[PDB]
Amino acid sequence: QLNDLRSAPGARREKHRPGRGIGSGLGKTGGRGHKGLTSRSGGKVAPGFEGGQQPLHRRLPKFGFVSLKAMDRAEVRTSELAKVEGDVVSLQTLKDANLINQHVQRVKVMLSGEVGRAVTLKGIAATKGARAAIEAAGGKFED
Amino acid sequence: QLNVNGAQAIEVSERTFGGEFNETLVHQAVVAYMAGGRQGSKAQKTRSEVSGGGKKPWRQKGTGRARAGTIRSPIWRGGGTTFAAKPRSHEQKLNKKMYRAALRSILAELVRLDRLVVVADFAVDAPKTKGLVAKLDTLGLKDVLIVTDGVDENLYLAARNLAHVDVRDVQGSDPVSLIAYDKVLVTVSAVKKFEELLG
Amino acid sequence: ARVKRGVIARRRHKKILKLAKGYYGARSRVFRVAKQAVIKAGQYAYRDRRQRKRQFRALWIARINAGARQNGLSYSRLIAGLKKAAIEIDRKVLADLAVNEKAAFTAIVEKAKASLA
Amino acid sequence: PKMKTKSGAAKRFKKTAGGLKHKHAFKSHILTKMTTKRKRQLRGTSMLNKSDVARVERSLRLR
RNA sequence: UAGUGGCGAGCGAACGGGGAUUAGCCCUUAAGCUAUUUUAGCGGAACGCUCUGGAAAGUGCGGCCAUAGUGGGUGAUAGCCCCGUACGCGAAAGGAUCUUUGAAGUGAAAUCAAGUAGGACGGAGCACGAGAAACUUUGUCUGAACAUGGGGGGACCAUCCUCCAAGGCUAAAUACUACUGACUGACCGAUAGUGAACCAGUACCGUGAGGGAAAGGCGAAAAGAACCCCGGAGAGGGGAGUGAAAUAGACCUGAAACCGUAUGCGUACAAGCAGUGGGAGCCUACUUGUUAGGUGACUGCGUACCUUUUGUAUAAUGGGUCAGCGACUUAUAUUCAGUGGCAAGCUUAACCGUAUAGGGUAGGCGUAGCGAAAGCGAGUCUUAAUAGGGCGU
Repeated sequence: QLNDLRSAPGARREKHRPGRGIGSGLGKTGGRGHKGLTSRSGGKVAPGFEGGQQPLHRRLPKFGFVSLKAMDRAEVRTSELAKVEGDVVSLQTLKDANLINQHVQRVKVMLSGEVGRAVTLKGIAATKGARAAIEAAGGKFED
Repeated sequence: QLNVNGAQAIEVSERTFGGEFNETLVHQAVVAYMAGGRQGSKAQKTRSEVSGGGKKPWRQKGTGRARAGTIRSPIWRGGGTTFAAKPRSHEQKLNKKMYRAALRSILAELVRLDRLVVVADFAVDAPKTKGLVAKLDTLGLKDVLIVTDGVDENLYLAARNLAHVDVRDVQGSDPVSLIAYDKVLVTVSAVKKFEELLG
Repeated sequence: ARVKRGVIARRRHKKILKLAKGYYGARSRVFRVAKQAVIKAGQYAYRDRRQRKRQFRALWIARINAGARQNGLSYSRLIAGLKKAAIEIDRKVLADLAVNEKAAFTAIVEKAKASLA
Repeated sequence: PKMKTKSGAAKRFKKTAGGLKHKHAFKSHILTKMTTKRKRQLRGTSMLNKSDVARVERSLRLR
């Protein structure tokens, strides 16, 4: 019955309207207070502004450098090697099972759980702890 | 389980039919369908579109009247709505999986309340309205939602004039019309396709 | 959906101007004055529920005091006379017996004198 | 995406999974005064203080 | 996001993916070609008695239509009373769109490139504010190799890759609405909606450019009041007649402030936010007095409301009263809580679609961190460190 059904208790609330009455609690000011900046139309303090003291993001030194080459990096957990099909973990075999990304060339495999099935890694270079798992659990690491 | 009026118990999967009735879900699904894009075309205009109104009428100080700057202002006469509404869309987005769990939950209490009549086959012969009125007299039904997958031009040209009888496809069935239209009339083909859609 | 507020404004105005009838001149007929005289006449009716209890207690006492001097006491020695004994009678029903039932009051007063207080 | 970050605070604050890194200040251009105990204790890369978190995470558009 | 930026406020790409659409050719100048719809129409199905009423579409009681049942309007609520609603026919004659077609342009249809590339000061455009500044531009001044050459790959140089500059032509996806026509509305309903429902860009205000209002409703139908009496031979009334109704009479309803006329009770020796607590008497009703209503002699306590402020009765602000309107909204991003779906996985944006379904997993967030970076990984960075310590499990 459309005459019947209604949602759960607490799932909907009712958008308190500031500026109506005195019994409602929000009347005559709306929770702003009295005179000043944060009491007027567009009383936005700029973000990061302190009042005139020198802010944090203009006292501390620049120290970064962004290389270029982590735009081509990704890595695969050992547990996700049981998510391809065909048991040949190539470079393109990780793309069509959308496990990694497009436009990613160099891939590693690190230790994050048991593999589950014997697969042949090729084109990708695992860590030291990962290759100790794949060579024991039936897999073969070639190129 | 499901009692065909002809014979023999089609006995469907109990994953779809006979589920638990979450009605917080169903209320959200019928609200999002029913506000699905309405026609919404409200059009009030502001302070900046009204005709004229661009000079101070009576000089700041020295006149005796209160400070005014525009003839076309929300305090004045036909000056302008202060928060005018330009047209905009109304559309929730529920999910793919969330739309199906609401459809699978109204299709359980439809069975527990005996509002569901499964028949062998429903086929009219000539596009004539008084032929279909007699065929619904056999099942004993009036005000019916007819759910079938073989919507034919014999069946569609009829019941475009019947007062309370509506015919739909199995993918045109929406979560309003299964809760409206007090008794629903499905066939043994349409109970199959709910396992291809909902599982 | 434009709502026009001309019909539910009127019901709340007539509800004020009903409580404010019987008043002088412009306090009973125009609304920006008759709203002040309804709030003010509600504060007085709140204070005077307490002051009602003080204006009768001061009236009961001054009637016992007059009636008990005519027999031969004061008020203050009478109350010590009754509470030497245990008679346990309010001021409200002594000041009834002072006016109407005058012979029963004298039979009370003699017992406070016998209580010798 | 209608939320532009500030470019300065994205160059003084790298973000790791244990807060916000930042380099220490005061170490440039007059250094022949200071005692090493003070030089080697400004060489690292600290993490940010709790009073400063919700100030910077509005400058960086995280809120 | 990389960059750029008094490295401040800020401004902001590309490469690569996903879609919509699906043609390429060459010389204005060596030696050129550049068969349907539309403006007019027509047919268009199915109802009878009975009540109340001024008047039946309504109460009753039955039947019929249907590829047309939520339309309009008829003396009140109509699928069947009236106009219309689903399909076909078209059209003397024009119009346009695809074609043959006619010329010519629409144009299918040959090369190539000298004051040209580059250079030097001065400026622009490139996301790019002389910056290690590539590249395109052109105001001044200059200047090549002949496709065994050439110019590009973000100062520069060698090696590799990839394209032919100094001559032209091109449909489709795309942007817009002064003008039409259908349709539709969780749009307005005469202080709203166009400034404008009314003879509105009018009246009026200006030397001008320019500004710019107020103004809807009798009844189903004018049946819009023959005739009489007072009046200036009038205005306005009193009858009489029409009508379901003239306190519907030239106009539906008809409120508040404001002004009156009657009836009751109180006020001419009494001092103030004009009320409240007690309270005599009188009046009119009801069983006749607490059955109730209206006045209030007398008397105790009592210096309005809002805003600003350490405080206002304040001689501080504001308000002549009434009736209408008059102030925390929307969109796109993101964070925290409440309640829901699936769950080491959750979810799609454009766009397709018999179109609120379905497809679409590109992309995003997560399942692993530390480091400025290369890099290494349940650890990693600093370090001569394997010692300590930071961050992480």
